[PDB]
Amino acid sequence: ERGWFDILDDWLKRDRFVFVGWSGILLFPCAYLALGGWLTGTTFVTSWYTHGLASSYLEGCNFLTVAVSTPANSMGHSLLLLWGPEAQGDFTRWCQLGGLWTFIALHGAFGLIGFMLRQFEIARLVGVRPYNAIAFSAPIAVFVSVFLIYPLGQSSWFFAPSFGVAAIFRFLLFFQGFHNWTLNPFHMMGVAGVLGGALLCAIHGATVENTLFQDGEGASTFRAFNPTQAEETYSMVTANRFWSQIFGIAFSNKRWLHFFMLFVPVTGLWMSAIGVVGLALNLRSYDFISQEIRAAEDPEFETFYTKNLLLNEGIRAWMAPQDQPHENFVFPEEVLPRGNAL
Amino acid sequence: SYPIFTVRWVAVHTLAVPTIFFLGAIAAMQFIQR
Amino acid sequence: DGIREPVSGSLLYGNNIITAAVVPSSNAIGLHLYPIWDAASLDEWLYNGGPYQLIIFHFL
Amino acid sequence: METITYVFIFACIIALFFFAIFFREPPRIT
Amino acid sequence: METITYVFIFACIIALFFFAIFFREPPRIT
Amino acid sequence: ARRTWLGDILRPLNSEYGKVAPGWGTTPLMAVFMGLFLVFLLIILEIYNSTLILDGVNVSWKALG
Amino acid sequence: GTTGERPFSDIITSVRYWVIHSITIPALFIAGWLFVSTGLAYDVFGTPRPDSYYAQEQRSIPLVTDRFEAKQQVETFLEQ
Amino acid sequence: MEPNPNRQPVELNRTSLYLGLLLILVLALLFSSYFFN
Amino acid sequence: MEPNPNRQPVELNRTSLYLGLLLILVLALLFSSYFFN
Amino acid sequence: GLPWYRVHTVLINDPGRLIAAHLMHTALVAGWAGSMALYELATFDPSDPVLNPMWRQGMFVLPFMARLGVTGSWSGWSITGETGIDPGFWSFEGVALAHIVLSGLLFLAACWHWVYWDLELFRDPRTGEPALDLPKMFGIHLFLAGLLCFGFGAFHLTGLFGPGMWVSDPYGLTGSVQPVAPEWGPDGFNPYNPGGVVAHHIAAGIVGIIAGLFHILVRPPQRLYKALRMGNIETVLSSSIAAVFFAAFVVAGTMWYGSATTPIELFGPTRYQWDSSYFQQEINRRVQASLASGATLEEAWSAIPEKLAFYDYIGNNPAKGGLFRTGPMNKGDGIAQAWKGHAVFRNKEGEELFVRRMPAFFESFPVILTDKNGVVKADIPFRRAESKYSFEQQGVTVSFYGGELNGQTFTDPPTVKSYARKAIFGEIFEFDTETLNSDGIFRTSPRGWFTFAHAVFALLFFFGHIWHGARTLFRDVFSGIDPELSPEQVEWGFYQKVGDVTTRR
Amino acid sequence: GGRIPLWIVATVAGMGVIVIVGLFFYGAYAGLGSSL
Amino acid sequence: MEVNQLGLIATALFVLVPSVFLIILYVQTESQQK
Amino acid sequence: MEVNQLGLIATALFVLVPSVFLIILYVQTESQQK
Amino acid sequence: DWRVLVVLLPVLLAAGWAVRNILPYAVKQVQKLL
Amino acid sequence: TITPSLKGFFIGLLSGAVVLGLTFAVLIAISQIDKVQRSL
Ligand code: CLA
Ligand code: CLA
Ligand code: CLA
Ligand SMILES: CC1=C(/C=C/C(C)=C/C=C/C(C)=C/C=C/C=C(C)/C=C/C=C(C)/C=C/C2=C(C)C[C@@H](O)CC2(C)C)C(C)(C)CCC1
Ligand SMILES: CC1=C(/C=C/C(C)=C/C=C/C(C)=C/C=C/C=C(C)/C=C/C=C(C)/C=C/C2=C(C)CCCC2(C)C)C(C)(C)CCC1
Ligand SMILES: CC1=C(/C=C/C(C)=C/C=C/C(C)=C/C=C/C=C(C)/C=C/C=C(C)/C=C/C2=C(C)CCCC2(C)C)C(C)(C)CCC1
Ligand SMILES: CCCCCCCCCCCCO[C@@H]1O[C@H](CO)[C@@H](O[C@H]2O[C@H](CO)[C@@H](O)[C@H](O)[C@H]2O)[C@H](O)[C@H]1O
Ligand SMILES: CCCCCCCS[C@@H]1O[C@H](CO)[C@@H](O)[C@H](O)[C@H]1O
Ligand SMILES: CCCCCCCS[C@@H]1O[C@H](CO)[C@@H](O)[C@H](O)[C@H]1O
Ligand SMILES: CCCCCCCS[C@@H]1O[C@H](CO)[C@@H](O)[C@H](O)[C@H]1O
Ligand SMILES: [Ca+2]
Ligand SMILES: [Ca+2]
Ligand SMILES: [Fe+2]
Ligand SMILES: [Mg+2]
Repeated sequence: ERGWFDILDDWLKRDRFVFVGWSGILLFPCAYLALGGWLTGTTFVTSWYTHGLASSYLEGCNFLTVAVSTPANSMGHSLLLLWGPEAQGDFTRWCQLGGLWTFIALHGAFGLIGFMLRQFEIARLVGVRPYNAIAFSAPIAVFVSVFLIYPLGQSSWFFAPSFGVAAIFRFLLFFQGFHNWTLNPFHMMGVAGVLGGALLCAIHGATVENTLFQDGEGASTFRAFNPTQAEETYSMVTANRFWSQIFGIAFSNKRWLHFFMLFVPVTGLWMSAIGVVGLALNLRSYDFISQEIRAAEDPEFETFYTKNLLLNEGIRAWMAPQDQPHENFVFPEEVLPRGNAL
Repeated sequence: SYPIFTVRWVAVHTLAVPTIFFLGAIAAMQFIQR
Repeated sequence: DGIREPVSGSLLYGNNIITAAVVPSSNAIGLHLYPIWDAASLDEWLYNGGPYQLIIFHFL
Repeated sequence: METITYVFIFACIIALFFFAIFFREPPRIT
Repeated sequence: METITYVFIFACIIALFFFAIFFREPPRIT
Repeated sequence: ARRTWLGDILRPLNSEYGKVAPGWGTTPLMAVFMGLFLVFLLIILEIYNSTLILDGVNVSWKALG
Repeated sequence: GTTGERPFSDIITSVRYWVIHSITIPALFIAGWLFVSTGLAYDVFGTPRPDSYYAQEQRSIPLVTDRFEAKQQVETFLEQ
Repeated sequence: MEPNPNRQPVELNRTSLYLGLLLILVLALLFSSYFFN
Repeated sequence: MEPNPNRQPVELNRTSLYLGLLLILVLALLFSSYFFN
Repeated sequence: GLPWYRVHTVLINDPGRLIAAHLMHTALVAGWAGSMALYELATFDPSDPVLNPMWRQGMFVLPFMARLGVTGSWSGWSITGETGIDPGFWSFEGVALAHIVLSGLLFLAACWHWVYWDLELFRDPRTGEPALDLPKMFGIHLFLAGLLCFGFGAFHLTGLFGPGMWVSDPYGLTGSVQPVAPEWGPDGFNPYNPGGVVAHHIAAGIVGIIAGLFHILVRPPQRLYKALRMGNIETVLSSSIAAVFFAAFVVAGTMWYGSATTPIELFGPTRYQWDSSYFQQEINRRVQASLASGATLEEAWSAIPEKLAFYDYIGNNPAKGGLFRTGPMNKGDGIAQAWKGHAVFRNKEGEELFVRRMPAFFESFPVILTDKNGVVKADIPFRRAESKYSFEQQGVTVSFYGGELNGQTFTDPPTVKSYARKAIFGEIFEFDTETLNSDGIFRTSPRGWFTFAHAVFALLFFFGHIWHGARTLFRDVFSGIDPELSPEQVEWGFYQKVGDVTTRR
Repeated sequence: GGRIPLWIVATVAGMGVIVIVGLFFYGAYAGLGSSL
Repeated sequence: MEVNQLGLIATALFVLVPSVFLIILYVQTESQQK
Repeated sequence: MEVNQLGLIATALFVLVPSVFLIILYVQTESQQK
Repeated sequence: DWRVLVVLLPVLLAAGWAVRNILPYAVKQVQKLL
Repeated sequence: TITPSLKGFFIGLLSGAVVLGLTFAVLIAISQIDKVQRSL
């Protein structure tokens, strides 16, 4: 009937400036700690003992080069809990060991669960279908595959992305040199979904804004709209004829159009996630075997595919000693691959 | 007429209070020399 | 790259859809305009990456 | 064989463009 | 691969027998 | 609909569609078991992860065999 | 409509808001300043001071190599 | 366009489907050995 | 036998045919290089 | 009509045809298992479990039969290399045959349930509408699952009435099917203790029997029945999909890290055994003990089993493959024939030098040789004009101990360099590259392919869970929102509690 | 209360942002992180 | 056995192309108004 | 080029099987009573 | 540690000052909720 | 016996229970003090 659970439900679902909900009990602490952990680490915390890197404002980094970096490779996939066997409750040591990385990754994962639960919860209270939550499954698939599954397949959390601007750029280039990730058709489908999604965003926004009905006298046309109005604010019929004559095809069904705007980027991100799950195992699209057989036997045969592998080989040889310090690589000058002069 | 301490008030200060503290810390850092 | 090191771009010359390309005109040409009628032959025009210039200028 | 296959798929896509444009379902106002 | 092909075609034929008999158009007097 | 010998035997097992116990019923007992199960999963995870390390429990191939 | 809280424009244009926050905002800023200027931030988080990344003679990075005695390993690296 | 009056529906009944699939599958069973050679 | 009342007709309109064939053909144009390897 | 992606929704209100479709799916899966086993038996070479075991040959279902005690063929061989064994009916072939016959019987049952869909059993006796009492069905099925789980553990895994399970030594040298007693202490939760697998099935089975009886006898609380929509079969689909992606992540994890249920003689070694030089350490331990016992270097290395050396080779590392490098590992480096022996490199001063091994991350890797302290002493240069460490300048030689090349020394620099290039892969083997026209490029093992498919499927089933959970909880708006949706229910200020008209201010 | 005009609050707050961000850019050229 | 490498694709298309033609015609006959 | 010999049948069926599925569904939609 | 007292003191002197300019209305908002 | 990491496990378990217990005690208390008003 009207017991403490229902009284709590009442208070959680009050219409207030920031809606809370049952999902908020998970979302707000985890989102706050993931964000607070990132700001704390990038402001004050080093990566000297895990990576041999400075990574905080305190050490002199700027917004582009600060990071919360992954733990050392010797930590393996340790949860690295503050009270765990590595830090043993020592907050300072925990920071030096990379404990803020798992802190942020794990509170971040549970925060993202909380956010998608929030999307379900609010949709149910307001009475709408939960397509926004469904679309959010693509961000979740990316986060889980890149920050959790990928390192879990590799030797340790060390090879996860570190949380920082330049750290992420390094992650991209590592994936080119070691995984040839641009060659992977699951990444290519990701690119198509992202660039196609951005294309749809731009073309739909521009089409609506340029097929508006004149619903007011102002030369600035934003005021000539009322949220409660029954009428479409732009002409689907004129938009359809325009694109039919420009491009050859056009939308004619507004419901399909808006579903497609969700489908394209959501599907692209999901495809990129599958490729990263493969790369967790080094199951790369690295080579074309027929290209390698021909090129090995025929020293005059050259394609852009063989050209890019040479670039990958330079990335690996020149970045690995400093990027993988636990390996203690010493590559004498004479073994480094390089072309003429450079 | 209006309440002063609300959920909104708490949410505002969980963000605002550390932000100002951090900005003071980062400001001090601009005068550190090696 | 104008160093007499021709890069194969076409399907029939050993490429697949992922590796094939229409290859830029030679570094020896630089920014010079290289239309078909400035070449001694189509064979020359092809070696030096003539198709790329025709394509990109008409495309733009 | 692989070149034939690649060009065949491409050719089918171009044919599809032609039908999708000139033999589309006509949009009808209702 | 050739054995698979032969056995596959044979298996499709046996399946067709099953549908041709038990899922036939019923003969109907009219 | 078609009655069969086996259908008649099974009929009571598919006859209480929609039947509920009043109110919250055994929900509190259920939550206790859910909590114990969460702790169980956390235990076996942290053992496998070497975050929880127990005497006589060497998480390796090379323990024995 | 709205959700009942006082409008922010009301709050941040009122004298009482600025009586309170002309104190609390500078006080927090100064506290953060001192957290750095006293050097306390280095010791809370274990971040090396500029003279503490390397010992004078060796030029090798004190990388953690031992998962379960890593805490004692940084401590040994720090005594140098 | 004005409708073309020469159009007609097309039919293939189930028996004809079964006869045709039998013809195709048996022809394939027969000729596949010579295709593999 | 008595008719099953749960049967429903199925539909694929022409636009969906064109979208689906485009998806299939483009996926094939994309993946075929990796199948030939 | 129904769009193409909804055709199967005609089963939602038709329990008999849903059962038929489930029978057909079950027939397809059982028929896949039988056909897959037959294909593997038609291609598997059983003549060498040392250097050509099943996991070098792309075998996927063979290790699952072996894991639970099917180890022999009607043709007389066993996967541990025995000859003249009698497996009885339950050989690999008998298992395949049983799955094919099962497939056909399930197919016939599907036809019957499709035609005779209108059984009185599927009608609610009060309303005459189609109805499944899903809460009680759960109890019945959970009770049955508990009994089977318990019996699998108590009889099969123990060998009390059944064959046991595959177990092996820590280095995967002497694996076999054995009866395994349950482990009832804390080490039963060690993933590498097989006795914990036995204890799990006994204890979880008993719990399943008890919970099943609870779920047969006690109705769901009204509050839970309404909240989870227990009258809607799609709620079961949603939570079943969740449980299945959980299980799929677990089996992906235990396949990749290794456990008592993913043994290395069946699925191949793990990447972590290469990362940690697990086999190299044991090899070195054994050689040092032989030497400390007075053995010569040749005798010490000749005492190393070829199977142990073969694990210490990166071509068996499952993290060395490619997504489109298809087939068995043998298709890459070749069919392993023999260990060449342990290569010892020395410079002209006679110092022993060690080749830096390739980490799994690297498709290619330079050749660098160090002394026992890690000081660089020789390498294969790229640019030659400033080379200081070339094998020619340093007088590098290589001598072999054990294996085919035991007692031999090579001094010709191209030959020494050739062997150094193989040493970055670990121990050096001779391969037959002709039989399969092998291309020389590394492929992953069934350990890798299993992990990939199940991690990918698990992630995709997360989407299915979200989708069907959404459809369950939002069924009333699946066709759109209420056309006369009260604008006060979504604007701010009207209701104290969001979506509750009884809290109107 | 509306005693303090919002345009003054905005102007002063914005100028404060410019000052502190300006300080951070100054710090890119002096002390730690300056490369010198 | 060293069979012709085109035998597989030849047999597959020999089966698939005419079988699909018949399936198309059958299904669209069933769907016509009765 | 030494391509995989199964690439051709893989690509052919990858195209043909789903394309045929859609054509079957389209044609029987057209033949339904209008 | 004197450095911790030094950093805390301005914050504590700020929260003490804000509670002295809000206690007339915070006790009122508390009693208003009964 | 109780190893250091099992003691750590108990510390984390108790810490999480305290956080959740305090969170719900506060939310329940607040929900009881500030109930929504409903019409008859
Ligand atoms: C409320 C949401 C929430 C969630 C989901 C998490 C989740 C997590 N936290 Mg975070 N945290 C939170 C809020 C949250 N936190 C808050 C409010 C604070 C500030 C106090 C923190 C501060 C914090 C720190 C400092 C750390 C974490 C860490 C973690 C991770 C490990 C947690 C663990 O093992 O607990 C185990 C405990 C439970 C799961 C509680 C369940 C209790 C069961 C159901 C009942 C048992 C009761 C028990 C029997 C009572 C007697 C105990 C007796 C045996 C002693 C996990 C990702 C660790 C981390 O991220 O490392 C990388 C870590 O170091 N959290
Ligand atoms: C979990 C499923 C699974 C796994 C892990 C394995 C594992 C294995 N198989 Mg088996 N097999 C399976 C199911 C599986 N199989 C099934 C269902 C069949 C019937 C088709 C077979 C029939 C089979 C044969 C005939 C053979 C194998 C072989 C093997 C071995 C080599 C695998 C290989 O080269 O893959 C290569 C994998 C890939 C190239 C990845 C394909 C990725 C697809 C194409 C992506 C599609 C993307 C999609 C179109 C995009 C949609 C986008 C849209 C949503 C917008 C390996 C041990 C070989 C072996 O060595 O036997 C001894 C062998 O000859 N398998
Ligand atoms: C136990 C697993 C399971 C079951 C029984 C269902 C059942 C259902 N689904 Mg769900 N779903 C699942 C898992 C499951 N799904 C997963 C893992 C995902 C994420 C991929 C989804 C995402 C999903 C969406 C987005 C939708 C459904 C819909 C439906 C309903 C109609 C489906 C239909 O008519 O397809 C007809 C399908 C075809 C005619 C051809 C599909 C061909 C696929 C794409 C490629 C071939 C796949 C190959 C044969 C699979 C081999 C097995 C695989 C495990 C490897 C039906 C109730 C639909 C619905 O809700 O309707 C109201 C719907 O829109 N499902
Ligand atoms: C009910 C329900 C569900 C299912 C719930 C299920 C299956 C629940 C089952 C829960 C189980 C089996 C829980 C078992 C818990 C066991 C525990 C916590 C054991 C703890 C043992 C400890 C701490 C021992 C510590 C020690 C050790 C290791 C060494 C010794 O020397 C010293 C000592 C004793 C302190 C679903 C699937 C989630 C659906 C929704 C509803
Ligand atoms: C970790 C941890 C934790 C937590 C903590 C926290 C929660 C924190 C927070 C913190 C925070 C919360 C912080 C904040 C900060 C902030 C900042 C630092 C900001 C800055 C900003 C700026 C600089 C700006 C910029 C800009 C932009 C962005 C755009 C516009 C323009 C400009 C340029 C202005 C605990 C204890 C639980 C436990 C242990 C661990
Ligand atoms: C009738 C009958 C019979 C017979 C039976 C039989 C003969 C059966 C068979 C069966 C079979 C023989 C089956 C098979 C099946 C199969 C399957 C079901 C498959 C599937 C597959 C799939 C699904 C795949 C997929 C994929 C691909 C293709 C690519 C890659 C990726 C993936 C994996 C996704 C007998 C005498 C008993 C008597 C009684 C009656
Ligand atoms: C790789 C394999 C490729 C094989 C390709 C085979 C293509 C086969 C094309 C079949 C053509 C069928 O063409 C189809 O005919 C039917 C009648 O039969 C027409 O149907 C028309 O007549 C029927 C009469 O019953 C009406 O119900 C329907 O409303 C009307 O439109 C369809 O409008 C037309 O689309
Ligand atoms: C927080 C987890 C959700 C647990 C829900 C269990 C509700 S418990 C519920 O509480 C009521 C209090 O008046 C009692 O009347 C009722 O008998 C009791 O079962
Ligand atoms: C469908 C064909 C059935 C053929 C039956 C041959 C039975 S053979 C029989 O099978 C037992 C299985 O455990 C063995 O233990 C036993 O030694 C063996 O002789
Ligand atoms: C100059 C060549 C020296 C002779 C021995 C070379 C290293 S060993 C050599 O490696 C090959 C792969 O490269 C294997 O296929 C082959 O079985 C093996 O003999
Ligand atoms: Ca100085
Ligand atoms: Ca060859
Ligand atoms: Fe729109
Ligand atoms: Mg500076």
